Amino acid sequence: NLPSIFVPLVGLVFPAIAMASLFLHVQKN
Amino acid sequence: VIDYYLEKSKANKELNDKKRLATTDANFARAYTVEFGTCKFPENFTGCQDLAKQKKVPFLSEDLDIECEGKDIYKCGSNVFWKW
Amino acid sequence: TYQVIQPINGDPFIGSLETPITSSPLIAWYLSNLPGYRTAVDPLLRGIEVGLAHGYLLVGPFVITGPLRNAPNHGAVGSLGAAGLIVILSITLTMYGIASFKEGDPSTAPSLTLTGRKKVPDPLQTADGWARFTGGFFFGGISGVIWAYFLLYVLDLPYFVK
Amino acid sequence: EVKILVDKDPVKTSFEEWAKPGHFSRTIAKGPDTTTWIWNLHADAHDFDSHTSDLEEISRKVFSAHFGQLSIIFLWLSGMYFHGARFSNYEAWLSDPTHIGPSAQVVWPIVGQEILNGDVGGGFRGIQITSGFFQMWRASGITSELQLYCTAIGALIFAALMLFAGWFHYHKAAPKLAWFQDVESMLNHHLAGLLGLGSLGWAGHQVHVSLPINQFLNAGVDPKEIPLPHEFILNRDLLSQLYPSFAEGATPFFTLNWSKYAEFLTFRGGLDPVTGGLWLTDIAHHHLAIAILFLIAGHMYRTNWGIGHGLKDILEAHKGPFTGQGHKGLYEILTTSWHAQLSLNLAMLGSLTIVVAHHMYSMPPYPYLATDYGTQLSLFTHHMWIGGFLIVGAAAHAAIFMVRDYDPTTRYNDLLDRVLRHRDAIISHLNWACIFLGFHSFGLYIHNDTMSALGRPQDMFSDTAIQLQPVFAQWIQNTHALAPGATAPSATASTSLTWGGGDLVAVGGKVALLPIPLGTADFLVHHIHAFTIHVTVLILLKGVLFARSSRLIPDKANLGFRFPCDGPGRGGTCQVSAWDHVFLGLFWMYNSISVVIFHFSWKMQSDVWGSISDQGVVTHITGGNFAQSSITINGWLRDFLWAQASQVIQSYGSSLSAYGLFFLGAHFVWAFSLMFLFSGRGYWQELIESIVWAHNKLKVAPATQPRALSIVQGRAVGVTHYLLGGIATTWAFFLARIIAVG
Amino acid sequence: SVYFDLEDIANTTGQWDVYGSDAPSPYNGLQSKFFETFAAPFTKRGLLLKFLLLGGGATLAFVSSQATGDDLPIVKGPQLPPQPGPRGKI
Amino acid sequence: MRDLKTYLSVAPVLSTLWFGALAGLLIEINRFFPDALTFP
Amino acid sequence: SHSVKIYDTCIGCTQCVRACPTDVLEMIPWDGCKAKQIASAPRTEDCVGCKRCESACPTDFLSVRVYLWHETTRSMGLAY
Amino acid sequence: DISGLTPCKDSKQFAKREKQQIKKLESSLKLYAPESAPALALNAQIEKTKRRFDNYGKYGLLCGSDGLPHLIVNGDQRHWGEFITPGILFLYIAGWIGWVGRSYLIAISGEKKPAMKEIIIDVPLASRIIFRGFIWPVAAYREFLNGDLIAKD
Ligand code: CLA
Ligand code: CLA
Ligand code: CLA
Ligand code: CLA
Ligand code: CLA
Ligand code: CLA
Repeated sequence: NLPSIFVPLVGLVFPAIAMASLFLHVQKN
Repeated sequence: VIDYYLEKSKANKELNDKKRLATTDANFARAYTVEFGTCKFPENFTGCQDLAKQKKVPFLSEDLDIECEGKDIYKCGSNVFWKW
Repeated sequence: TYQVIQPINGDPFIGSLETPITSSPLIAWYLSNLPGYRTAVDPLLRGIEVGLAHGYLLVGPFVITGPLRNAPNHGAVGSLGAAGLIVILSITLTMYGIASFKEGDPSTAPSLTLTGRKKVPDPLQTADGWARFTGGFFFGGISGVIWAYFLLYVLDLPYFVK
Repeated sequence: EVKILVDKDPVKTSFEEWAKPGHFSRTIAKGPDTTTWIWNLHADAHDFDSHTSDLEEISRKVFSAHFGQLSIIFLWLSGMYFHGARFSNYEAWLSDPTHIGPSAQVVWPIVGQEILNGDVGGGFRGIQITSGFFQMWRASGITSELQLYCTAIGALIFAALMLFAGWFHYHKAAPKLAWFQDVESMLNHHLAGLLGLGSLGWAGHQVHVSLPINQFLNAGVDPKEIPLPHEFILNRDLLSQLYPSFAEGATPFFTLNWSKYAEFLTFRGGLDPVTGGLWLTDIAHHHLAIAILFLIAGHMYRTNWGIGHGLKDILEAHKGPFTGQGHKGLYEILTTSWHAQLSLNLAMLGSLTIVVAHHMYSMPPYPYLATDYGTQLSLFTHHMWIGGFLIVGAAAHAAIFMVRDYDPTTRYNDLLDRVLRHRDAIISHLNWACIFLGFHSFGLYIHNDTMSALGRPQDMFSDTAIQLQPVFAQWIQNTHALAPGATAPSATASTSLTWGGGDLVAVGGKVALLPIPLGTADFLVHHIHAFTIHVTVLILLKGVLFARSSRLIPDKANLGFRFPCDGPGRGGTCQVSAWDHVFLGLFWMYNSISVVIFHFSWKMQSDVWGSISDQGVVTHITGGNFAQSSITINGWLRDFLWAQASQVIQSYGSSLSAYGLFFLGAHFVWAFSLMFLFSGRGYWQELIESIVWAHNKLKVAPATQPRALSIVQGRAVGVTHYLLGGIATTWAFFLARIIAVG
Repeated sequence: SVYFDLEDIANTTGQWDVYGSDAPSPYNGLQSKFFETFAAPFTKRGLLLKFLLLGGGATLAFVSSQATGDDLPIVKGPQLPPQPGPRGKI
Repeated sequence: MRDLKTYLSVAPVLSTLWFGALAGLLIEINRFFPDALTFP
Repeated sequence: SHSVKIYDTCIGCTQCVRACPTDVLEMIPWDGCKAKQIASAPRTEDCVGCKRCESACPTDFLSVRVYLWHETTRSMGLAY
Repeated sequence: DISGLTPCKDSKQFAKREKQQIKKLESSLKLYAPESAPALALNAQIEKTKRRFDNYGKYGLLCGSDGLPHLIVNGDQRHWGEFITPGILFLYIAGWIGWVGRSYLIAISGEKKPAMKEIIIDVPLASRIIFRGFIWPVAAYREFLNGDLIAKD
């Protein structure tokens, strides 16, 4: 039910979004 | 010829085995002479090998005596002199 | 005598050398005719070509070496994996474009040829040009993955390795 | 003109410089102020080109040092022969080499150490030796202990001769610089004189002393009734019975009927089934052909008569459109720099030692060597280590030449200049190759480990899974197995039993050699080997190429060859000298050689070595577990390190108890090295500052002020202890395992 | 003979376009019009990043939620009776 | 003669002579009084 | 840019200046020492921080001191 | 006895260890002629083991439940031969060495270059100093009272 949806979100999608945001933050100015 | 020296070795197997045992036993006892009490302080002024032919130390003299036996005058490979 | 290796563009104090690998007419023509070096054309079409090549090439490894390679559904699963890789690559391209180029700034590409002749710098090194390039890359890559799947598992052509 | 050129009485023989430590250098001769001096004396002892700038003076010193080294080697050989003659069971091993273990060391009965005299058989107690001297002595025809005593005496006499020669040639007749630079004469004499005549003499000994005595031994006659070697020269009739061709004398040799000598000069291949080694008739013919080849080779260069070549002439004629002037200028470099010659010779010798190690196991030359597994493993590992160390020294001395003797204004060479003008391309390409090889070699092991741990054996890289077959090596093996029939028609068998000729040689119920199969696991280890070799090459070549300068340090040459750093500037400049690069490359050489010897040990114990019964069934030591277990790191950890260490850890209370003690000692020294490798001298000098206070409080502070070790010296100590501990761990583990189970 | 000009720093420092080609478009006009029409929505870099990240995450979650036991062993679940513990624990 | 005596007084030579004498003394004591765990 | 400072324990033997790899230091007139000259660091923006001057300092303690500070492209010795 | 240990003359594990050692030594005796030198060497080891175990019995050592001697250090008057007397002898030898070193370091301190007598040792001076350690406790005590032991800085 939930694990099949939550594990890809926490293990792949959230790290990707956080990495993209952090990279755009550190490359500013 | 090979099958003549095979005959020679057949007749002298026991004698050569007694040479092997003596020469290995002397080689081992060379490291144990002092503990045995054979070659030590007052008589080791020269080599225990030298004492072997003048004092008859137990194990280094059996090898000397057996070393050449049944061999000719100039055909013992373990002693240059043998029967000079 | 006759030496083959020469300093780059005749300048001995630029950190490069001219070798047959780098300066032969065949390789020079081949590199000049790749979509990555077509300066005077819309970057969107170049990105379309690049994506069409790369997404098409990416299908094979996923389909054949994947965990479900021995399943009857291996082709579709591998094509989906290749499409996901294309999506990730497009995300990386968009990230690089946003981080590297501001909207108003001009191009960072060189404005001189090897002969010193002034040219128009490549619009690919601008924000709009890079955005068009990555959009074309995404569209081409998805289409290439779909085309490889259609050729391999919809028409089932007698390819030796499938 | 080539002629003898000497100087008479150049250096006076006196004890006055023995009483003045550090006399050889200006700085050290003044005496010590701190403890650093004590180390500086030993580090600069043999750095002759730093003592004087005179090339002749340096050359005389190296010439005498070589004589000293030769004297030491002769002393070592004399000791080996004397211990074989006096403290060994060689004469008993001769009559039963399959059931008696060689031993030439007997310990004294003190503090309970007499347990090391184990039962090696033959009514003898001692320490089992793995040098292989017994098989070499049997091959040479040595039969009694008396002939070993005479060899020891002769080696002692020769050692005295070399020592006297060194003294005489440094103090009485010192050759001039022109004598050393006569490279054509030296090459001619070393090719024709040393090697050719040496091999010719050894061939004569083999056809006169070795072949007949070994024919008697292999026939099963007692060693004590074999005729003495000189008896095979005195009456030629004894030699005309084993080989009737000897009745013809030397007439066939001079009339060009050489096939008449086919009885004792053969081209067979394979191994002697009674012996398990190469046919002696093959070896004698090999040496006789090598003698002629080298005697003809040693006539290539021009010395005093018109005929011959000029080395400079050959060098200056090899140039092309890509290499400019070519090799012009190399003759001047190689005739004025000792370090370049040392570098080249070290590289070649280290490479040749590895080839020797590879060839001796696949073609056992000595009798009863193949079935003595402990000797084979020890010889292979020893020669691999020697080769690796010499190869590393080659890079070290190439870097030294680059730092000191390189001078484009007077000794320009186009090839070296062009190499230095694109070093970035070389180093970056080697970097990429190293990364690619590391991934595609080691990450396959990680993939296999993860698949096995996840319950997916069908997704691994294995022979029962996704295959990676070494097809090229398999094709080479098949080609070499078919050589006797099509490409080497005069040969009877292939050059080795490992090519695949579908035969196995068994001696004394033990497997000598058999066709070695290659599969996926071998494909993995070979690329692992290539990766480590490439990384070592990268580390050493980067140090050699960037020794003079880099973009970080434009003037790295003025800092010397061996300096710690250039300060914390530019982000940090630690270990930028060429010395550091050798210091780092020693670790990778150690890693590579350790993996190679582990591969050899596991493969031999799993697929070659074993036992054979009187039914035709072969049972290997580890039962062919290499193919399915050597493909995961867990396999190496469990089935090789854990399984085969069970011997050395249960050797206490036996004759092998000295190997467990050395096992623990090697572990301790290896751990000890990490204190030096992980720290720095600034902490230790401050710690010493407090101890000096405690000594001054009690008026026991020494005048020689205690100093922490220098930055470079700490690295040297750390790497030396690391290498010693690592190599000794494997020495003890291998010896215990292969003596207990072999 | 000289490679240092203060008026031309780009030439002096090697700011050249080595393999860049100024040739016109080698693509056909109709094909370029088709691609320009049907790839225009993906040329907004701000929109593309958000769309790719969010849609890819949603698609990944949906596909993981629609996987069957044939595709994933973890979805199939255990099929064998469980093993017992070392000293009778369950 | 004087110089050779000076050399024989250098640290390593004196050290090896001293430790050799010490090792010989300890070895002979252990040979004639072996296996000593206590002091009677 | 790193910080380079000079203290009046200077004896003016000019050892630091000729050990500078980037020409940061120079000698200026003075009256506090027999040599009538003291060191100065007017170009610390070219300082790399290799501390070669302190290795050439004869005074005890050092008369020239280098403090590693904010890093620039010049201070890290980068040519790319 | 002390700490639940039994004397090694009473404990059966000690005798069992002695029997097993002799049995292990006698198994290798079977592989040699009764008159050979290795047979004579293993017999000497057997006598050495017998003497060792008999001595350990006679000295009055305490053995644990494993048959091995255990040392008693707390200060018991019947166990001074295991730590106290050997410790006193060690402290006499080490103080001797330290005092001879200190006197030699003091004797060469007042010279032109005293670092040369630290790498090239003045052997006659060392011979003079060496035998002063036989009375090292008395001198070490006496420079404590006067104040020639500690440098007051
Ligand atoms: C928690 C972290 C996590 C998770 C959930 C997964 C999950 C997965 N990995 Mg994986 N992986 C991870 C971390 C993770 N990985 C890390 C850290 C490494 C490096 C060591 C790897 C290395 C790795 C390898 C080498 C492989 C996998 C594979 C797989 C898949 C195996 C299932 C299968 O057989 O179906 C197979 C199903 C397909 C091939 C079809 C997938 C189609 C997807 C669902 C399309 C959607 C993609 C989406 C649009 C992109 C979103 C990106 C995001 C940034 C927005 C599964 C999706 C295997 C695989 O086949 O995946 C490609 C495979 O070969 N992984
Ligand atoms: C590399 C060559 C080499 C090596 C490693 C060995 C090694 C060995 N030999 Mg050997 N040997 C060699 C060459 C070699 N030998 C040669 C060339 C000969 C022919 C001359 C011999 C002849 C020989 C004999 C005849 C014997 C050995 C023995 C031994 C073993 C014991 C040695 C020993 O305790 O020294 C003895 C100790 C010393 C020599 C003392 C070291 C001297 C140094 C300089 C320190 C001096 C300090 C001094 C001891 C203190 C007192 C000085 C005084 C002023 C107070 C040992 C395994 C013995 C053996 O195996 O017994 C079973 C034995 O009986 N060897
Ligand atoms: C046929 C003549 C001949 C032979 C046999 C040799 C042999 C050797 N030379 Mg040599 N050399 C020769 C001619 C020859 N040279 C000439 C003509 C020159 C001048 C161009 C040199 C210049 C030269 C140098 C500069 C060096 C050598 C070195 C060596 C040794 C290398 C180490 C080795 O392989 O150990 C093999 C060991 C043996 C074979 C043991 C036996 C020793 C041999 C028999 C002694 C050689 C005697 C010699 C040829 C003449 C003696 C003079 C006479 C008055 C007694 C080796 C002994 C190196 C060395 O180690 O120096 C000591 C070295 O540095 N040689
Ligand atoms: C025939 C080979 C050969 C020769 C002639 C030389 C000669 C030289 N080397 Mg060299 N080298 C060699 C091989 C060789 N090396 C190899 C194989 C390596 C790789 C490991 C090196 C690595 C190397 C470096 C890195 C350096 C030299 C240096 C030097 C020069 C100074 C040597 C000196 O004073 O040492 C004095 C000798 C010592 C301080 C003794 C060291 C003792 C070692 C570390 C212990 C070895 C462990 C031992 C085997 C185990 C004993 C156990 C213990 C318990 C007793 C000199 C010209 C140095 C230099 O400045 O060159 C100009 C330098 O920096 N070499
Ligand atoms: C086991 C420890 C270890 C490891 C793994 C490495 C690894 C490496 N060293 Mg090394 N090194 C070590 C110890 C180690 N070192 C020690 C102790 C020393 C001191 C002597 C050195 C000294 C040293 C020097 C002097 C040099 C190296 C070099 C290298 C590189 C060689 C290129 C290569 O193989 O890349 C391939 C990478 C690997 C094999 C690492 C493992 C990767 C596997 C496949 C897993 C990856 C999966 C995936 C990426 C995970 C992503 C998941 C995500 C969540 C992050 C590599 C990075 C050389 C270098 O930089 O050349 C390029 C070099 O010059 N090292
Ligand atoms: C004259 C010799 C001498 C004397 C009297 C002392 C005395 C002392 N040392 Mg010391 N030390 C010495 C030599 C000496 N040391 C040497 C040579 C070294 C270098 C290895 C050290 C290294 C050292 C350290 C690292 C430490 C001490 C400490 C100490 C103090 C506590 C005792 C201790 O830990 O001993 C232990 C002593 C040693 C480990 C070294 C002993 C070395 C030998 C036995 C001395 C030989 C002297 C000489 C060769 C003989 C002279 C011959 C002459 C007649 C010709 C104490 C004041 C400790 C301290 O400050 O705490 C208060 C401490 O941490 N020492």
